[PDB]
Order: sequence, then structure tokens, then C-alpha cells
Amino acid sequence: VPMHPFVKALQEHFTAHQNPEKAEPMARYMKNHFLFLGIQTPERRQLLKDIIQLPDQKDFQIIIRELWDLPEREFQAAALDIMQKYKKHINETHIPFLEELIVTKSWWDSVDSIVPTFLGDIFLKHPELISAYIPKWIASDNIWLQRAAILFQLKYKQKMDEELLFWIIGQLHSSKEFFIQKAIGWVLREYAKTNPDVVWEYVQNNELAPLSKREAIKHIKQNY
DNA sequence: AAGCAAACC
DNA sequence: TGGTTTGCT
Repeated sequence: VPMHPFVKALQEHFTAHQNPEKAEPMARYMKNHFLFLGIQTPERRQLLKDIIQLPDQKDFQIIIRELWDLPEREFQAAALDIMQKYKKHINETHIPFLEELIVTKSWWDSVDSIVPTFLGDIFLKHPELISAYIPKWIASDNIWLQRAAILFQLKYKQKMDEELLFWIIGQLHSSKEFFIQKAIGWVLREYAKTNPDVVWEYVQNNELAPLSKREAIKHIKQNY
């Protein structure tokens, strides 16, 4: 049961506007890993906006954590919306907190919302800290930390550390896991928008699961 | 923005 | 495999 007044209010307000009809397909979409209230993003953003109508920064981790502990998935989605409002106060001291969010209530919807934006931004400012986390994540056999290691650079474009990217991919290319094979294909395809020749050379000369290779070269294969 | 792509099956 | 739904940048 949440103790922070803001979370209490959000819980009451979301619950007051739940839609059981929508809840069922939303839950099915996430392979029924989570309960849903049945509130999609536009309404969920409006309901969050109602409650803002913003707690001191000292509270933001407590608020996020309490929301993460609530059963229905919309509360974790709201928590990420809230974390965005504290963007300027998030720094390298918060990486362990982000780790906790990644490995708790884990699924692609939360992890993909955490990793390329919040972790991506942190490691851009603190690239000398990557070696303290990325190898650990690779060795963890937690697929969501592994996906984090792959996707934190997803939006980097010209800022991509190519050698690092390819090393990470090499470490994880033999994973049987769909979410890892797919993340590899995704990040390669995305980076190929920036540096297509380098991605082509990588996939032509380094082993990848067929899913990963196909997804990587989806848009550039017609150029070679 | 709308061009894109995560899921889903 | 590739069409559908939803949401991000």
C-alpha cells in the first residue's frame, strides 16, 4: 500500500477511470504477465496530468518505486512518465536505481522505455563508467540487462561507439533468446541508418543468428 | 509531425 | 511472413 500522497492520489484517480473492456486485450498483449486497468497512453497521460495539477526531487525515487510495486502495468508506465519530468536530476548515481527498474516487473515495454533514453543519456555523459556495467550485464544471464547493454546506444546515431557496439553484439550473438536476437537486429538496423557500410561489413564478416542478420540488413541489403 | 518499428500472431 | 495496433522522436 503506497504511502506517498502523490502515489495514493494517482492510484485512486487511475482506478476511478479503469476500463475492464480494454484491460483484457492490453494484458494479452503483454502475454498476461501483468494486470491492467485498461488505460491506454493518451488517457493515462491525461490522468497523470490531472494529479500534477510536482513533488520535490528528493521524493522521485520513492514515488517511482511505490508505483513499480503496484499490480497494474499502467502504474509502471506512469512511473516512467514521471521519471521523465525529473530528467535534469538523473545522473550516474542513479544507474543502480535504473538497474532495479530493469530487473523488476521486467518486460519489453518497461525496459525499452528505460534503456535508450535514461541509460543512454547517462552513459553519454559518463562513458568511462560503461566498463563497470556493460560487461556485468552481459555476464548476468538476465535477458533484460543484456538487452540494456545492446540498446543503451540505440539512439546515438553519429555518437555511436562502433567498436563497443560490435563487441557487445559479439558477446551476445549466440544467445537463444528472442529478445536478445531481436535487440541485436534492431540496434544494427538503426545504426545502419547512420553508418551503413560499417554495419554491412560487420554482418558479412561476423556470425549472427539468422533473425539478427535479417533484421539488421532489412533496409540496406538492396545497396550491395 | 509522421515516419518508423517495438510488440502481437 | 507480413498485416495490425500503439506509441515514440
